[PDB]
Amino acid sequence: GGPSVFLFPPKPKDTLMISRTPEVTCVVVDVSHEDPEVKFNWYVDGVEVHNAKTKPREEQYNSTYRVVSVLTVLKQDWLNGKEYKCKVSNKALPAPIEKTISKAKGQPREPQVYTLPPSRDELTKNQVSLTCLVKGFYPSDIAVEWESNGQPENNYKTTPPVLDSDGSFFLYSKLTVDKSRWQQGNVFSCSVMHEALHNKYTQKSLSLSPGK
Amino acid sequence: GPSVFLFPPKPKDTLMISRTPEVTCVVVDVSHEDPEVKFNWYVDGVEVHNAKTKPREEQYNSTYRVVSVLTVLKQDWLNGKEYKCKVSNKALPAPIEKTISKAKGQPREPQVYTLPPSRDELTKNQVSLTCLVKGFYPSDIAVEWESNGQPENNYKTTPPVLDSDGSFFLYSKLTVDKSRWQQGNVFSCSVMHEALHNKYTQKSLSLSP
Repeated sequence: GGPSVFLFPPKPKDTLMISRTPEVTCVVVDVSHEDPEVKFNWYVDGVEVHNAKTKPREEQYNSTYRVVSVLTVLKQDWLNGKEYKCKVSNKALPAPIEKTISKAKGQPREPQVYTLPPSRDELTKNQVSLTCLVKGFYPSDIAVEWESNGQPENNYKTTPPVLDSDGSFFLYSKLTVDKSRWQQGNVFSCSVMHEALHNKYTQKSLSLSPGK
Repeated sequence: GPSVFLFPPKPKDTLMISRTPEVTCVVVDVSHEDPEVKFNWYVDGVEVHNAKTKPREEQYNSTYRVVSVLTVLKQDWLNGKEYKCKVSNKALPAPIEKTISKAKGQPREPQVYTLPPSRDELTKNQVSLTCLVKGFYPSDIAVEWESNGQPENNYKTTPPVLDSDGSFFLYSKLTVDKSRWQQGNVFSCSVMHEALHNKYTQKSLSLSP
């Protein structure tokens, strides 16, 4: 068998928020007791860098060590499609293993962001479903959040990004509210943030203010 | 051994009156040098064998792959029976194992609402009709759109998401020319699921005053 490697993207939000700290995480699992010593080499765009903070060789419950490496990463670099390569070496593995990871290749595409009121059929229930459609973004990396009057709303769910037919991605996120809350016309709002949005953030609202 | 992979039947195949629900056991990483794979299937640990093994297939990097298929009664799956594929090959260590069956627990019936394009999305030359299916369990479901009882082709359905009450939801997006929205054509989200009365419901959607 032998040691194997995994390369982990930064979180989209890290990637797009003005002070957050984007990281790439290269992990080795199955690192033997007999040959426990592991070498990390990091490359940015084929060229070696040296700023990754390696972490205390943690031992596991099945006779195995796992060591993690965390290169800190400049938002511009990521959004610019640098490639990040993890090179792991073990005394007990013929050649060393390589993982490379980057943002997805292609022209970014701007999300359209439409909020949707719940069915006319659905009013009778005592909970309601507030719908946020996001379509035509590229790449699939995004973050969606709901709120009302400058406060988070934590009863929502978003599907994963779905590969549309014109090559782009759409996705829905559903926030569920006690129906009263929608009787009283509390404005609710869908705050999406993506790389190809201007200011990488837009947000849309909804209440039902009908008749006059 | 190497790898082995059990695979459920498609929702649709199990909810529709005369489909053939089958289960699939792909073996991947079989070596040219010794292949000749065996297969022993069991429903609830018993023994029948209405199963016919695909003759061995092909490669891409000098590596084989085998498959087999067992036709299955649409009630046995729905009632819960467990299904095992004992791929019975020497190669490396010993006989491999995989199990599969339906999600256990009480079928809950799909809420189904059609949502109409937003005021805004109307400044485009294609529009999107939404179909929300929520509150169902288990996740095996199937969704289609239609007009004049002829199927709509340009749509995409999200996979099922675990909601906060242990149920699923998914949305389905049908995408039409803004023009067809105008005329007043009716479009049908057509959902199939075991907890549905008749394993089928459908909602109409139109431009209403």
